[PDB]
Amino acid sequence: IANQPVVIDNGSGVIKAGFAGDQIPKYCFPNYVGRPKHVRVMAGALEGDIFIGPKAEEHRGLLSIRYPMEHGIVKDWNDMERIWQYVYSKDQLQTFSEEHPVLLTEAPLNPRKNRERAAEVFFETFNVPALFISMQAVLSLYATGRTTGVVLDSGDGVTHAVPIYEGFAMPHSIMRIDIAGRDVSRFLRLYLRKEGYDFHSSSEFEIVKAIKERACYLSINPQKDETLETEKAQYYLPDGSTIEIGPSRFRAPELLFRPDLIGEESEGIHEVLVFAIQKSDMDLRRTLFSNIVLSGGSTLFKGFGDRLLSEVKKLAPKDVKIRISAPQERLYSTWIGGSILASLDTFKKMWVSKKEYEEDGARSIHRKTF
Amino acid sequence: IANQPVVIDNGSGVIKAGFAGDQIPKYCFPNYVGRPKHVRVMAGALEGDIFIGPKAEEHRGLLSIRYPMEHGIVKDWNDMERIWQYVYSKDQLQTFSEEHPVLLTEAPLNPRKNRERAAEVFFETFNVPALFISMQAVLSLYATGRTTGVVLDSGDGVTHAVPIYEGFAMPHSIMRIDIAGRDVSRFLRLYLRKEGYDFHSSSEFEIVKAIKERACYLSINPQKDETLETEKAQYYLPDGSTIEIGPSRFRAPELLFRPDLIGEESEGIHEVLVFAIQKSDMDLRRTLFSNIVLSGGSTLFKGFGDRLLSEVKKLAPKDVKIRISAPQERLYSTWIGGSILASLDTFKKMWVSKKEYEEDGARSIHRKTF
Amino acid sequence: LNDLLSATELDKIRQALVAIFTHLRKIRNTKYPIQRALRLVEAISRDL
Amino acid sequence: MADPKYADLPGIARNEPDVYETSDLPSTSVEHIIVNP
Ligand SMILES: Nc1ncnc2c1ncn2[C@@H]1O[C@H](COP(=O)(O)OP(=O)(O)O)[C@@H](O)[C@H]1O
Ligand SMILES: Nc1ncnc2c1ncn2[C@@H]1O[C@H](COP(=O)(O)OP(=O)(O)O)[C@@H](O)[C@H]1O
Repeated sequence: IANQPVVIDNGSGVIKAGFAGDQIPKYCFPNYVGRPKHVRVMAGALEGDIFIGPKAEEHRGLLSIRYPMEHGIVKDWNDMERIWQYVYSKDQLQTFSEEHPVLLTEAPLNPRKNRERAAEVFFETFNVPALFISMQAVLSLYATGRTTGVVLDSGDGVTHAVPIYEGFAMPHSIMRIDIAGRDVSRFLRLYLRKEGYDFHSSSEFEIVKAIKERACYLSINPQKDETLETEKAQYYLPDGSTIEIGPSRFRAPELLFRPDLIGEESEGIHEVLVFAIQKSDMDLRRTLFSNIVLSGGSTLFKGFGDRLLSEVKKLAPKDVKIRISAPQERLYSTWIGGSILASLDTFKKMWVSKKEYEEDGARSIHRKTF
Repeated sequence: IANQPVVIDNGSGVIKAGFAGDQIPKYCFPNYVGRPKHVRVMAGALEGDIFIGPKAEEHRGLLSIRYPMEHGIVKDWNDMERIWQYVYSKDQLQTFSEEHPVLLTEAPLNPRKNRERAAEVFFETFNVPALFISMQAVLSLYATGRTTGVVLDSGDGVTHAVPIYEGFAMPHSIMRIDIAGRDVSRFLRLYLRKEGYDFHSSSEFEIVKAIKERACYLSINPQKDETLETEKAQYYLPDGSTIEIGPSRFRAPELLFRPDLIGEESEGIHEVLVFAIQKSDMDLRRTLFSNIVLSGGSTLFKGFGDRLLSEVKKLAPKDVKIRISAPQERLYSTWIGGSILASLDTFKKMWVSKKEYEEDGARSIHRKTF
Repeated sequence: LNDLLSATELDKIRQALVAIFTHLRKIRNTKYPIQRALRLVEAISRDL
Repeated sequence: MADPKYADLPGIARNEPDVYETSDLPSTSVEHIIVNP
């Protein structure tokens, strides 16, 4: 026995949510809380001091933004409860919580303590009847409806590649990199001070993030493309100010393939990705050549998959046809896939009742992990 | 008490006062000192040797004028005592110094010693049930009904602009120039002897005030009006004589925009206010372009507004719509806002027991004002 | 509380109090005054 | 209103506008196939 569950597609930057069997996440709001810088002695103005969404984005000025979650590992768990309480807002739910099944998201390569504390929240502070969350890549595959695939997510500062054969991942061939657009914008901030500009405020930095997402693409041959002169079509701020560009429009996003240039013993998404592919079956790579699942919204770049095709030619196999799946609802793919799963009578076997948590809890977490 | 606390428009040039709920500061008078200039010998003359009221500003040639306020800050506390006695006159109150709470006004960026000194007098001389003093800027928006906005006052003590975001003040962004119309009158006296006009007396000074507020005006064009061939209109003196005018009628208020001509280093009220805008957030300034509030008696000029608008036009950012208010009562409105504040039951923190002041002192009030 | 309002015998009464206690578990989700909570504790003691 | 209030004191923006203003002015295509033969 249950109610209609809700799929909460936790984007590393923007969390999303929405009831079962639907097509579009009901809510789409980010992951940070602002608190006012200035206080007042005046009587009659606003209250709250904790805002997320249009309230925060509305009056960004005093609300000092702080991202509580880092690579899934959140440190403001209490504030996450407040965030989920905000998910239970009047404008948000007006529903109950201890009487409905739900669905959140889970990326791999994580400490169990996160799931442990999560169960503590939803089953100590809440009394959720049944709830089970699994690997996000399968949800993307649900959106595809394709047995095998190479899913690559793209969070704000989180990325990971997973190959799955008919609903079976490869634990010995799954990789992850701790970065996405987060340090890309931070690196753009670096470029800003490289040519003398600081955008040290939190909101200011998110504005920089929006600028990045607004004007950035991929180049063909980076060192050869460096030989030209960027004309820097200046954009003009909401404040009304000159915005130069530099190589940032193409150089800054390729930091992903130059972690040594940023200071990290890593190689590249496609590099370690194809390495894990090499660790897979001699035969399944053939399937994965056409089964290339693109996911995550950080992927929005001109010639993104095209430069990725160039990367494929860099890591060329022994002449075998390859194909990439590049949909348009890559962020929504996981939410919709969960909605598909949430629209299944198979969750009876795929769930864990709260009574099970009452009986064991931690042991149910360890044993009934997946 | 169940009645009206003492509302005092602590005015720089002209101090006014009245009570809560009322919309008329019942008593208005400048911040001068009226003692005599001669010695009565005849038995049956007028006496008192300390005069306020119209009789004081009647026999100017017989009454020594001594303005006790300096930059909006008095230093002649004895005169303030006598002033408050005149405030307590039968023509005014017939009350006690304990029957009602006292509300006074101020300007920021002042020594706390003033507040100290003040309360010391207010409780050693009076036994006030509750005393409170604050910024008229809050009261100003109360009069406009707004929440945010920047207000620049132009009194004869200090001209200062305050940016306001719903009362959440930005102490690092407030500007305060210590100029007055008094200096413009002095400057006019300079023009007098330039034009050959023998004036040095304190009595003449008020006549110059009448000239200032009546014969002077504002020339919108800065240097185009500087080269205008004057006609030297003649003002018929109240005693019965007549004196020419010249281009000085608009030259003198431009010193407020070019203080360096007198030697005072500043940047002009307009630019100073723009710098205050510059000491803030980015897109919140966009609101302030619409949020423009005028204040102060030293604003009533023929040509004032539009000239100041042109100043703003030169100080304008890149193509941003700007709205500029202009209240009628650029002074009285503050008193009325104080009457509104006094009409509040939420005046809890503001009402302070005298015993509490005995226990701590002005520091206790500093905690409230800070 | 309607269970105690219609309480009949030891088994039903006791188990009703058990269910009452399980509903009393909402303090972690309410933050109600400790003293008022104690008032409720002895109130239930009087009711019992 | 404050009309008699305005009759009492003289500080009213008489015959003057109270508002001044700066006037008006006038995709992810899929099938990135690396056909390697
Ligand atoms: N124009 C754009 N170019 C690149 N990335 C973008 C653009 N617009 C939005 N994004 C990205 O969409 C991504 C959504 O990330 P997130 O919701 O954290 O993904 P995930 O669901 O994989 O965690 C963000 O990382 C943000 O940088
Ligand atoms: N009609 C007027 N025209 C120009 N200036 C005026 C007029 N009336 C008052 N003022 C100016 O107001 C100043 C008096 O300070 P004021 O504005 O009264 O501050 P407060 O009300 O705090 O005393 C004087 O410098 C005087 O020139």
